[PDB]
Formats: sequence, structure tokens, C-alpha cells
Amino acid sequence: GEQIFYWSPAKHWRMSDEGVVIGESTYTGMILEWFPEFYFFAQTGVTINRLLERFSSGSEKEANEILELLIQDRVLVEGILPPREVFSPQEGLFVNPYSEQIRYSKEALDYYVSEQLNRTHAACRSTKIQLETSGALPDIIQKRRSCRRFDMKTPVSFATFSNLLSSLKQRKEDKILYNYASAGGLYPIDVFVYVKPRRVEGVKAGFYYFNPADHSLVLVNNIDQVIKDDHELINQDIFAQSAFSVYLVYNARASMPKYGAAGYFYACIEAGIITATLNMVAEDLNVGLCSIGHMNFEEIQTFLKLEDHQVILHAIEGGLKID
Amino acid sequence: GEQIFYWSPAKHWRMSDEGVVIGESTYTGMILEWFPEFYFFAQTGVTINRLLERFSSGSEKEANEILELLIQDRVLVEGILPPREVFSPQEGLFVNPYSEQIRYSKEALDYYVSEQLNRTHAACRSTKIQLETSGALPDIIQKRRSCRRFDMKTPVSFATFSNLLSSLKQRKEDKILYNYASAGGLYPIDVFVYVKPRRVEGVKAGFYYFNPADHSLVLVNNIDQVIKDDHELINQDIFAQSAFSVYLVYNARASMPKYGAAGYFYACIEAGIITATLNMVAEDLNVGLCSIGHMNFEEIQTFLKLEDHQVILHAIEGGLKID
Ligand SMILES: Cc1cc2nc3c(=O)[nH]c(=O)nc-3n(C[C@H](O)[C@H](O)[C@H](O)COP(=O)(O)O)c2cc1C
Ligand SMILES: Cc1cc2nc3c(=O)[nH]c(=O)nc-3n(C[C@H](O)[C@H](O)[C@H](O)COP(=O)(O)O)c2cc1C
Repeated sequence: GEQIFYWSPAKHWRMSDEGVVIGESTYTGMILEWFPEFYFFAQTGVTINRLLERFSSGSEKEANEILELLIQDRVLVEGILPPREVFSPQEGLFVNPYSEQIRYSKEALDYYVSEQLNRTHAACRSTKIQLETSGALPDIIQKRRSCRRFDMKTPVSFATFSNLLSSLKQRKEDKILYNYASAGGLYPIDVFVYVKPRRVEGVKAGFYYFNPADHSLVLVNNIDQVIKDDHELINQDIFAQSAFSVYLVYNARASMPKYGAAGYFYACIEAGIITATLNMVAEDLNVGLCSIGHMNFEEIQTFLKLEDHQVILHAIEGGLKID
Repeated sequence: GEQIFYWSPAKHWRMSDEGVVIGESTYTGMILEWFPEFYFFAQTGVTINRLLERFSSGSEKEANEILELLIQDRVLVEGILPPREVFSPQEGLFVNPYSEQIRYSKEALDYYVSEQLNRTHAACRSTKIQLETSGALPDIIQKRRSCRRFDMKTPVSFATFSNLLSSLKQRKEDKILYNYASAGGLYPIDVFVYVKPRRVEGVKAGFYYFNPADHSLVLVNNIDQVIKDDHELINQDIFAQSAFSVYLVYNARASMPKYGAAGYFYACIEAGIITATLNMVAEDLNVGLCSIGHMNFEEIQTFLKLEDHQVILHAIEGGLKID
């Protein structure tokens, strides 16, 4: 019925001359009298009305204004946090020995990378075992690259697309089995796909939920579409060229009832497993993929009609390779 | 020189009749007068001496006792949190609609699983696209299973072991390349291996750092060993039989200088990619693997001589398959 909000675990606070600092923002007005009790109260799970009844005492317009802002600013949340918010506090614990100019200079960055690729563990002793370089590895593994340019004219055949997604399907064989591992065998990653118009034979544009039990796509949304402004600038041409987008979504209901918060962590690992498994079948079918770290997931989540117990973990752009 | 402690982002607090509640524990004595200022002060990064100078005012033995306990209880920490602590607060946000008896009953669990494997997205419309089941998938992918019984007599040949780990090595080819994807191409997962005595041809028992630039093992620790009590009960026979253990470690210094906290999240995905990539080469070489979700990583971290900027993400047991 009514929405229940919690104090975000990712948000810590502090008093100021200016007001109450929560996260990276300072807040003003009534809220200064509300603390510390407001922090204690909000951790228990409370509605907006119960917050007003407990703290309003004065302009009820002025109180809704600061609550509206704590929801806007994600200090009060309705469900599990998406991964960006889960991890954000770790910035405050990592002491960075490099200069911030790594992020602003392709020349400073090119240097940081070559240094990290030649790193070694500090606690190493002066003994070594040189392994044999000779051995032969599967070509689907060794030739896989991050593909950022696709054939924008030839449609992905329905067979190729079907074959790609059968890597993620179920197999009934004395017991249900997948082609990839999963903590508890709970397989709590919901898989969704956005297909661009005319780019996949047999699949109208839209957002679809991949059902691994049927090996089917089930329509979710044909009204909205993904655009380039939903992508970080560095990725917009990748998206422009891609034929489809895969979205890996954690269903907390498929995991936390058994593993608690550790299941969310396990689902982040499982997201990698799925990406790697897909990326190998792709190379077999001369499909290219590119992982996307970040995107306007706030919008995608709304297009996919996700619930409080579902969050987007990862995204992948795909399509036929040129030539 | 001196150690600098931060208030753990994973820890929230509350006042009580009994005392100050921090995390799932209530604390007593001097600490009740120290709040709220102690919370504000500790977020900035402070030494033990500066804490004493600012709050002692009284029994300095009684103050070291509560600080010793806040460090023991991980309320005050020296670096990035390991994944279990990163995620733990999410339990407080997930509203569980199932009974807790899922965790205590193999019959309640067997039922929760079959229900989650037949789940569907709630926002689905009544349209479907049935994909072709026909397509053929690589056998290294389709036949891969979680292997929990190994040949404990035949040693993994040095060639097989070398070939397995070349999936994780670098390749100089106009530019440095790996066989698997990584955000920013920073490859911030340090790979370590524990080898049991007599179980891998050419590799003495011990902990080793895998250097992907040389394709070498570099000794870290031959004194300590992993034992069964370092494993969850459910996994102890898996470990007992395995020939070696792989540990995937996030080097925050190889990632956060560029991506901030998001690089830690990306490294959790990358851990999956690595596990899947390894698990495919393994199947090619008739090596079995099993992922381990949890283990006494507090001990392993010490055996690997990790620094504040390194945390263990995942573990894998491996060895030759029976017959
Ligand atoms: C992140 C992760 C953690 C896992 N942890 C464990 C574990 O602690 N113990 C275990 O026996 N298996 C573990 N597994 C293996 C799964 O139980 C297994 O993948 C699942 O039962 C499906 O079986 P399959 O690999 O044979 O398809 C783990 C898998 C993943 C992806
Ligand atoms: C978690 C993750 C996120 C990624 N995000 C992006 C991205 O946002 N943009 C991009 O161009 N590439 C992205 N990539 C691809 C990497 O940049 C790529 O794997 C790396 O440069 C190594 O190249 P290779 O795949 O050709 O070996 C991502 C990879 C991973 C594993």
C-alpha cells in the first residue's frame, strides 16, 4: 500500500556550522532539529506519514520539501541499493598514491596502465617457477576481443541469435542444468534484451525478458527505446552500431532468502560468468560483444519495469562483426 | 608509520537504554559519552593516539579496551572492506517474503529452488518469441560441471597446469592482451594459487603469486598451509580432495585510481569472467573445478601477505577428474 523507506546504508552524516551533512551534501532548515533522532528512526523502516507525524511540528509544506529531497538524493530508499551505491563508500577508505591526473590525461593514463600491467605482489620471495607457454588454448577464447564496430545493415539471423541465447537457457536432464555455474544453483540473474529495429531477424524492436525455462523472449516494453544519451559519452558510438543490448539483472528474491547479502555479491560474480560464457558462444558464431560498465540504469530499470528486488548489474552491446 | 582507522561504512549506530548499538552489538561504558562526536571524528581517518587524546579523559586502560574491541568488531578499519562487509547492509533493505526455514530444511530449500528456476518477470505481456533450440554449442561449455571429487593420486602434469594458467597470462602482440575482458583493460585481479604437496608435477606445496607478465609462479609462503577448518563445513571434503586452490584478489591500486569505487564493482564482475574462462580451459584439459563462495579469507589473506589495498573476492578448488 504505502511506501516504506530506509536510511541508505551508503549514507553517513556529520554536523556542520551550515547544517547536517549527509553524503556529499549539506542540508538546512527544520532538519537540523530532527537529528540525531531522524537517523535512528529512519533505519527501522518508516513511511512518509510516520516521519511527518514524528517530526513535522511546524510547516508541513517545509517538511515534505526536505523529505522529497532526501528521497531524490537517495538518503531514503525503498529496496536494495544498485551496485554503484553499494560500493560508493569504499572511496573514503582507499588512500590513493597516484595523482588524480590519471583520469584527465590520456598520457598519464597510458602510463598508469603499463605500470599496473607490470605490477607484482610485494611479498614475493626470490623463487620462481616458469610455466610452459607452449600449450594450445581454444580459439573461441584466444581470439575473443571487445568488438566496438558492427555490421549495421545485415540482420542477426534468428538462428544465430537463438543459438547465442541458448548458452543461457535451461536443459531438463534428470535435473535442471545451465551451461554456467551459479552459487546455490539458484541462477538469480534475470536476463533482458533490447533489440533495435530491423537488426535481428524475427525479433521486433523492444525490451524483452529472456525466459531460460522456455528458451523464449517475452515482451516487456515496445513503447520506449534506448537512445545514445542513455550511454556514457565514450560508449555512444558503440551503442549506435550495436544490434541489441543485453542487461543482467539481479533478482534478490532468487538469492537473498538463502544467502542473505552474500547472494548479491555472488550474483556480481555470476554476472561475469554469464558475460564470459556468452562472449565465447558469440566468437563461435562471429558475433561481437562489448561490455558496458555504466549507463543510465535509472532509465533502463524503468523501461524494464523492474521491482524493488531487482537491480541492473551489467550491460552488453552485441551485433554482427564487420567483414 | 602509525595506523589510520576509519569508521566502517558498513556500520550504522543507534542509542539504547543499554548503550550504543553499532552493527549488531551494543557497547557500554565510556563510549556512551563519546557519541555522537566519536562517529563524526572517526569518519575523517584518525590514529589510535588521536582518538585517545580526544576522548580518553579518564581511565586510559578503559579507553584502549573499547577501542581494541571496535577494531576487533570491524567498526574501525584500515582499508577497503572485503566483499562480505561491503554487501552486509543490504540485508536490512530486502524484505523477504519467504520463510527463514528455507535455510534449515533440505525439503524447504529443494522447493524454493524449483520455484526460483520457474520464475518469470512480473511485467511481462502476453507475447512470446520462441527461440530455436537446435543450435550446437561448444562442448567445453555444455559439458562443464562443478567437480567435487578429484583424482588424489595422479599429479596434475606440469604441462596441464601450465596450460590451464596460460588462460590468465599476458600476450605481447603490438599491445599487451589477455584472453578475457577487463574494465579499462587494467586487469586488477591478482591471481594466487595454493598447491598441495605432491599433487602438481613440478610445483612444491605452498602459496604462489601468478605473474601474468612472465607466465610464472612466484613463491609467497611455503611455511603455512590451508586446512579443512579454513573451509565451510559443506566444502571441506571438496578441499580435502583438490590438488590446488585458486584465489582471486582485487588490487584496488590497479583500478580505483581510475574508476573509484566502481572499479571494485567491476573487479567483482571480472572475477566471474576469470572463473568462467578458467573453467572452460579446464574442461578442455580434463581438469575439474569448483567455485567456493566463502572460506576463512581472514586467514588466507594473512598467508598471502596481502596489503590494505588487496582483498580476496573468490576461490576455486581444482584437480584432475576421476576416471
Ligand atoms: C560465486 C559462486 C560460489 C559458489 N560456491 C560454492 C560453494 O561454496 N560450494 C559448492 O559446493 N559449490 C559452489 N558453487 C558451485 C555451484 O553450487 C554450482 O555451479 C551449481 O550447483 C550448478 O552446478 P553446475 O556447475 O554443475 O552446473 C559456486 C558457484 C558460484 C558461481
Ligand atoms: C566490467 C566491464 C566493463 C566494461 N566496460 C566497458 C565500457 O564501458 N566501455 C568500453 O568501451 N569497454 C568496456 N569494457 C571492455 C574493456 O575495455 C576490454 O575488455 C579491455 O580493453 C580489454 O580488451 P579485449 O576485450 O579486447 O581484450 C568492459 C569490460 C568489463 C569486464
